[PDB]
Amino acid sequence: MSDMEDDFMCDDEEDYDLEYSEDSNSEPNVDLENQYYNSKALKEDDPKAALSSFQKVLELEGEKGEWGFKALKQMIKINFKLTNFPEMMNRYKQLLTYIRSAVTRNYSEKSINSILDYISTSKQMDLLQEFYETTLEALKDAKNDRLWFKTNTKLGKLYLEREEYGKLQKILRQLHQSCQTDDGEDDLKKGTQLLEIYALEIQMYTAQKNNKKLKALYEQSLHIKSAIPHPLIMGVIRECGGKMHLREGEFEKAHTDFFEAFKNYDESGSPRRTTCLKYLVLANMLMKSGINPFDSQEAKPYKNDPEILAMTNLVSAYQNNDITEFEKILKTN
Amino acid sequence: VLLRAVSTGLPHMIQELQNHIHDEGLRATSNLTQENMPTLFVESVLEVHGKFVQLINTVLNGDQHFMSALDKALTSVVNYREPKSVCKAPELLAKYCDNLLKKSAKGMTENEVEDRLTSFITVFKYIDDKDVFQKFYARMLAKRLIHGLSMSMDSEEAMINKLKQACGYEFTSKLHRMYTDMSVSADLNNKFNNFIKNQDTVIDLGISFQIYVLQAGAWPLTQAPSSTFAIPQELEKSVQMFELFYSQHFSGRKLTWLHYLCTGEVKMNYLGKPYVAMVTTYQMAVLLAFNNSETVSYKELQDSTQMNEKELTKTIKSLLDVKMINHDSEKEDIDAESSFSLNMNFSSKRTKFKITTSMQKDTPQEMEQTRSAVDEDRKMYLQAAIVRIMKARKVLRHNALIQEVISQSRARFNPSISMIKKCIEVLIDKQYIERSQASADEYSYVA
Amino acid sequence: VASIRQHLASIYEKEEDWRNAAQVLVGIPLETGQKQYNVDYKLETYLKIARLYLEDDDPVQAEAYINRASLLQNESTNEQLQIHYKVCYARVLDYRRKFIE
Amino acid sequence: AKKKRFEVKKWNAVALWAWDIVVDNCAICRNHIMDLCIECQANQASATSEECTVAWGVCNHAFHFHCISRWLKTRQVCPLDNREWE
Ligand SMILES: [Zn+2]
Ligand SMILES: [Zn+2]
Ligand SMILES: [Zn+2]
Repeated sequence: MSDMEDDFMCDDEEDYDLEYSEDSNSEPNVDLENQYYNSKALKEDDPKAALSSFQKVLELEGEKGEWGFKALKQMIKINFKLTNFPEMMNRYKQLLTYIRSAVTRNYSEKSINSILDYISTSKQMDLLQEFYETTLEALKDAKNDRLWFKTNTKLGKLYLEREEYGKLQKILRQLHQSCQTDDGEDDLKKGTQLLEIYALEIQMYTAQKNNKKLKALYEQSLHIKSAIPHPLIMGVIRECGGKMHLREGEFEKAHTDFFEAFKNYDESGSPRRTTCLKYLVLANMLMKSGINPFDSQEAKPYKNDPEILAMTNLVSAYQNNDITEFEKILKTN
Repeated sequence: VLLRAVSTGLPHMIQELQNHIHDEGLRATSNLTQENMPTLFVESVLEVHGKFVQLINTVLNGDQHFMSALDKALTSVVNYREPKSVCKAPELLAKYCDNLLKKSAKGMTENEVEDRLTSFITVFKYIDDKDVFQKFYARMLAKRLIHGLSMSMDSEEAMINKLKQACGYEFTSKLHRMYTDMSVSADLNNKFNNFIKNQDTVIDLGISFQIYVLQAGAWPLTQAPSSTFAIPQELEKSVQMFELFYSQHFSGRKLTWLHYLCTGEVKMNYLGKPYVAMVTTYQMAVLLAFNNSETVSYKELQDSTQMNEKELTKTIKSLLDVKMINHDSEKEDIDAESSFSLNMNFSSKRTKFKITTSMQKDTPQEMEQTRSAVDEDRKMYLQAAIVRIMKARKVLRHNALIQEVISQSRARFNPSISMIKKCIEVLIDKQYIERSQASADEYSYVA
Repeated sequence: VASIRQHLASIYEKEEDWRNAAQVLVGIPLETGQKQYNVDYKLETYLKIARLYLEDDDPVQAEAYINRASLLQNESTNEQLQIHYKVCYARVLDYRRKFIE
Repeated sequence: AKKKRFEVKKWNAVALWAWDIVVDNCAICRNHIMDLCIECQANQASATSEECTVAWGVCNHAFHFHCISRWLKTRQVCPLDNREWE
């Protein structure tokens, strides 16, 4: 329906920032009021019937003072909630033209990211894919070390959800070509980035549950040594090593895997953390070394989580060897 | 051709290739940028390094005698100069890197800068300064990360990798966490909102809400006591309420307190057009004063605030010198009234200059003040360095150590050779086999 | 907080409500906001938490408190506050039943 | 009139570092709390950056095994974390 106060506030604030950066180019001009054009376009409490002010915004934008950018961004926001997605795509593309041309990159980068967020709220995956497509369509530039890649990565995650592999696999090949294979051998990160591809592949094959293929992916991820970025995802892959040892049954290695993985999960958060701990305790019992179940620093307080506390009970009853109690926990839970 | 044909000449080149390359290294790298523009000094290092390597590029054709001389020469350039402070090049490099890494100073196209940085690393291979460069750069980066005025994230990471392949881990790692800290923290802010105060519906007053993890892992800073601030509700809801959800975020990743992230952005519709801007701390209190009354007297007010007046000397200098702030009366010991004036000022007095406002001093000055401390840290670093080196070998002969440390101490940090015997006999005496006396056979036994 | 917990614990000690005085004292004034306290004052507070749980015979919670105070008695240099530490740990041992130790 | 009257800013002074969770170095014999000790060399456990040789579970007072145990054997109250020694 009507636009949001929050959205209004956001635009006000970025115009605010436009101004500041603009102060530096006090010397400059062309950006003076286009911000007001946004302030009329989005703001003035009128997301609707506001359209001329977007046109007013269209005159010219600077780096600092670039409020007009968020105006078009607001039209992308408006086109789903208020009147429709054709202009959202159109003006979005107009924003897309903005890669180098008289526009701040970080500002546009993050703002576009928030645009993607708006689209994700809008057409959850389905239309959002097209916007990613157009974004990539902007992304043709050679200079973009990661830039296209990141956008492609987000789209790839969408592919992970939708299970559209045909596109995704090709993307993997493309990004692989981004690395040393074509003899590019260098980017912002090591080689290209060559870490995230491993994560996407693992996730894809996990979706497939092609464990042997996952094994192959693990073999590839031996090559993590080759590329060292440091993402959030780090605990998941380490989980896979333990998983491989789940496949294999070699709990000795899995213990270290889940151990470090759990640590990384602590670093990340708990989608998997408790589960990692579960497998870790399972590893301890299969490694048959109960001496430090929780005993790093953290697991001891972590175990207190009652859901997971049963694992402590298992290690206890196992370590203490009370079959009645141990089986009781098994049967009871 | 002659020196190759005649046998003995090349080592002479080992001699000659170091000296003038070193000598100009004094002027062209070191002397040429006293002005201390960071870009200039980096270019000066580039000037000596590139020029001389180009000298080598000729018929010399590699021939490692020449290159080794060059290695020693540049080592002499950065290290051997009159100033003991080796870090000057990295100091000017760190600033410059920030300059390249920020939108503020120099705007360029993306990753071309990576190329430039690549050439920088190439020259950089000779330089020993990771303490200042890594810590100080991380420090400046931390400040600029607070600022957010950056060219890009990934390119910064690229620069990090350029160092990372070649350098020590924690030097990189802490910065990694600092980077992730900001990233995950923004996510955390989203989370903190999202529990109750969802993206659409927020049940709160609303000042800008952004903070970092406030964890032990992320920061390079030292310890300095701050004053006691009241911290109002919006400040509370930004941070303290966050502490509630923070338990939800991290259960077991405890808190090291950092107020510094208190965020503020104002979108005010005082005049027809909502403006987003940033301003100072005092008038806000005045505004509060206005809501309640016209004035807040300093007697009760002082009774209420009780700031720890450690920093106050510097604060007073800044407040008196600025005179940009609309204040009641600035007196030396106690300002009798703090019920400050209206919005008297705009961005600048003049256009050529006489430009300067918001209040600058706290911001760049910290390191300026800190230099004594940082150099002390240099002393400590050297102390740590000897400690780090001396711990390495358990059973050895003393002569065996020779030519070992050179690998560890040359390129990464500044070498400290003289300390060996002293360090052994003083520090090492714990659980170790000691050769205090090489002739006789006897020493320390571990428990 | 420091005042309200000392006085509220003392007046529950007047009521001999040892458990709830121990319970409210769990929110220890530690370092939390403005005030940075003493090793000796806070260790007095922890041994108060200890004896107030152990009078209600809560040996596990106060055992955790006396172990983190065994960490924190290492900084206090008093005889008598460490003597109260011996008091609390002796009551824990009477609850631990570790008769060699 | 009222356009910029000094409301909420970001402001930074020096706070932290290194943190003030202590957390300490298993002090009976005091190889560093990241470092693998002698007592974890015949053991050789995957040890945490705050685990030199530390298990604060129910065992709860776990330092360098025979050194904390030597602080245990002459009198069985081993009081740093206050339990029996691992
Ligand atoms: Zn060791
Ligand atoms: Zn041992
Ligand atoms: Zn430990």
